[PDB]
Amino acid sequence: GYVPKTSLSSPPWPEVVLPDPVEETRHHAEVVKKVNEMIVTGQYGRLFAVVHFASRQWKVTSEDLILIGNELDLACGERIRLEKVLLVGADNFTLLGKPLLGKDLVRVEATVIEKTESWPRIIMRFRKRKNFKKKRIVTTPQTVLRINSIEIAPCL
Amino acid sequence: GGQWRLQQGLAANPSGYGPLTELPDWSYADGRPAPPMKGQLRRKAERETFARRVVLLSQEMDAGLQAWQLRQQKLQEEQRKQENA
Amino acid sequence: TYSPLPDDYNCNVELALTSDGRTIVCYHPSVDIPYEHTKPIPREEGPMIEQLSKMFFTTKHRWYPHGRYHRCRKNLNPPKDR
Amino acid sequence: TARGTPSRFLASVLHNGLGRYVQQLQRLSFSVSRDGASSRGAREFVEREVIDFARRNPGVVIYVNSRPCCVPRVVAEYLNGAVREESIHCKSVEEISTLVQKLADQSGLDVIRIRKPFHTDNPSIQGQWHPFTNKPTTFRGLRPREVQ
Amino acid sequence: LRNRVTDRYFRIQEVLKHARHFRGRKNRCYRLAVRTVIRAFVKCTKARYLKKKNMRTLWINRITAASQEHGLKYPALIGNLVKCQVELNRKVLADLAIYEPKTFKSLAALASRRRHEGFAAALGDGKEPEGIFSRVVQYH
Amino acid sequence: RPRFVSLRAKQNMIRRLEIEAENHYWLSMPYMTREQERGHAAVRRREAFEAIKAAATSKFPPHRFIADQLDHLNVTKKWS
Amino acid sequence: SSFSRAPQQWATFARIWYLLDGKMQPPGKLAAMASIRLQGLHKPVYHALSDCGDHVVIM
Amino acid sequence: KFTRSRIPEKVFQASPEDHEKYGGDPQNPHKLHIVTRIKSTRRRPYWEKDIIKMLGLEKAHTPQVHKNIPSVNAKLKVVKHLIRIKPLKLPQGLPAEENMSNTCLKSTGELVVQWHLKPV
Repeated sequence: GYVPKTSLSSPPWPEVVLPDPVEETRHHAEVVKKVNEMIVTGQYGRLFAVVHFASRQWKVTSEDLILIGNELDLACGERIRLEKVLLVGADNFTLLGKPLLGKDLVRVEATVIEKTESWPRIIMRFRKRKNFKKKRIVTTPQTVLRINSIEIAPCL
Repeated sequence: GGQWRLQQGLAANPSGYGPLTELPDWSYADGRPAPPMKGQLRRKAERETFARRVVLLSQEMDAGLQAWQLRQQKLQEEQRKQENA
Repeated sequence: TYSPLPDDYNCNVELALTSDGRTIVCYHPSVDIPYEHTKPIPREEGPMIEQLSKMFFTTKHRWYPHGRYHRCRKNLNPPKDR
Repeated sequence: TARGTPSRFLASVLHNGLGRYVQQLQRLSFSVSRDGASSRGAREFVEREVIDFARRNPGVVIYVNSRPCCVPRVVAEYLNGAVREESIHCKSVEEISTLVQKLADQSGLDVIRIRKPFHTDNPSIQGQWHPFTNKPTTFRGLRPREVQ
Repeated sequence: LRNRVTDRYFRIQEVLKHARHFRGRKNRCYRLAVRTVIRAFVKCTKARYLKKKNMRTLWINRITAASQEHGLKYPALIGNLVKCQVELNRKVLADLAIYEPKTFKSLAALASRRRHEGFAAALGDGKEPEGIFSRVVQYH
Repeated sequence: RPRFVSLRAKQNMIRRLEIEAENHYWLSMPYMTREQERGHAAVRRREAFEAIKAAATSKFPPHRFIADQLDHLNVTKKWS
Repeated sequence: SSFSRAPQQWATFARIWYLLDGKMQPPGKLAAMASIRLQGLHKPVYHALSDCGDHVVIM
Repeated sequence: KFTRSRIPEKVFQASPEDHEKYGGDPQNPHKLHIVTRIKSTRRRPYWEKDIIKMLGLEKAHTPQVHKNIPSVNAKLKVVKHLIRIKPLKLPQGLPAEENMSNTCLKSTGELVVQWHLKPV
């Protein structure tokens, strides 16, 4: 089934040979051990985290502020743990969940810094030549959270 | 990636059923679980009603088949019993 | 020897799965610029608008003034973030 | 509309949540009337709920002034100097309670459009992107088409 | 004139206050202001859809730029991240691209790794074991 | 002006046709026969209609309370 | 990272100079590349109002 | 004129090839349909609109469980071009009263009676 080397004889993309599974698994173990040792020795500075809260994903870091568009049924100044942390990343390494990281790995903590109402939003409907005109004002409840700390544990 | 998610057996929409949307969003720093989310409660109620309807329909169809079988048995046994003379 | 991406720029990326296979670890130390890849430090209205346009590679239109209406509509104390 | 209204950025007063949470509301002032249907709800609130609220929020000084007035009011003064005046005219006890609790939980910042739902003082941990990130370097830093 | 309206000043001001930042007589004359203020409010109401639409378009453009910086294409990146079960949304992906270039490069490497793992599976379909990053975590 | 069918439109139509073919297949195999199903839901249907009839016939003005009438006197409640 | 505010902003929003060689190249593909670079759609910090375009020199 | 369409019965007579393709055995037929409205009833005849309302498929992409019996099948035949029908699969049998509150309908069409929301 040999084909002389022409423009269309071979695919236009480079041939990629993936590493053999056994050696690659050993390499993964080595890399995971290295990152775990970094976590053990605390060789990281700021930690950021993609956390799924409410219905959205927030890129978060310590001292950050987040504006949830609804009341959370929590007293102001109350401390909370954000549990759906999709990603935790540092200067030299990042950990990705599938799709969520375990509780033992990451601990994102926040505090209900404020409870407020949004500025009046105007909902106007209008249709020409139909005497159809309506106006409504809505103030969506909101909660400001401050992210206090992001902790990781050597549980890889 | 709706098609791939369907192939793997997950919801086509990641916002659908699964750990990402079913699990509680948060809990108290102490460790106490948070009160169930309104969406989670609504979803649980809807799923319970769906399961109850599934059970009701299955039971009704099974009872109908059993009743039909009993009717056939009664008709045949009666027509046989008529042979008495 | 297989590399997911060229390792020359912006960091050396190393992907891995934990033993359980439920989380992905990425080790991406930044790559420093080699010393050999560096060089030693060396040691009227019309004409004005044409000069400015040539200097900043823009058009003449943005160098003409604006009316009092816009100059006063402009917010002089805009909100500042971070 | 946003374009016909001031806006600000999501922010706290003094990094209110970092070290400890400090209730931003500091003063409540209920102007109420002995007589007048308008302030019936305010009178019932003062009778039943104001003491409980005061003890629940020890950091807020609550003044209750009974003077003849047609529209009873509550003036909330926050630590950052903000003053928000809300009429409790013809509001029921539960309505007044919810309004007062909202004032207590709210910060002094103006209730205007907030540009972003978030605020980071350190948006980047690995270094903000710039055109030369992801660009490989060359030997002796030679620009393209450079003879030497 | 038994009953005569006395609030007309405030009734007019309720609209003129919103009209104050318009051009021409639309900001002064009520007859003209009311028509334009109604249009302004209708546009504000309808703009909440376009804001969301453009944010996703902006996020998609930024992600396309970031992925092209690594030789990937946006469809490949998104599809392969989904296949790897990384449920990061476009907003977060654009934020990472702008502010976490190393993390974004790691994610692009994962996507390309999956995209090549995908292709090896297609070539030698069947006997070949599932790729290391192609293995799917099952929830029950 | 003439309009023309693109490969994307053809693929969309083919996808819909495949879904409908699967629908045909799954409808081709009933569980019960018509004689078997006859009357198997009569009791439940009758109970549902009885509930509907009861709801329709239970329509009547609501009660009126001396407490509701007299509470209006509170509009002039004052402090002595 | 660790830059001062003004240098960081200047670096992020600086405009780079790119070189395209048009020899035997289709003008359409050259124009696609040049238009992406000119608009700045090749930058993750892109925005229509940020004036983030770059310089393209086609020879 | 445009009128109701009478589908010939041979359309709903599966063949062995169809059985192999779709993975359903003519013997031991499934009991329950899962029907989802994947098409709008707008621009469709009022009788199709009415059948959709009867089957309770007003909301699109919202599965509804129905009996796999001749009358329901006749209605589903009337509105077949607007819906997706899949057999309801019960790997752990129909839910018991104990686990009635922990059920979940997978995209595969399976009603699982446990929903632990944890990795396997």
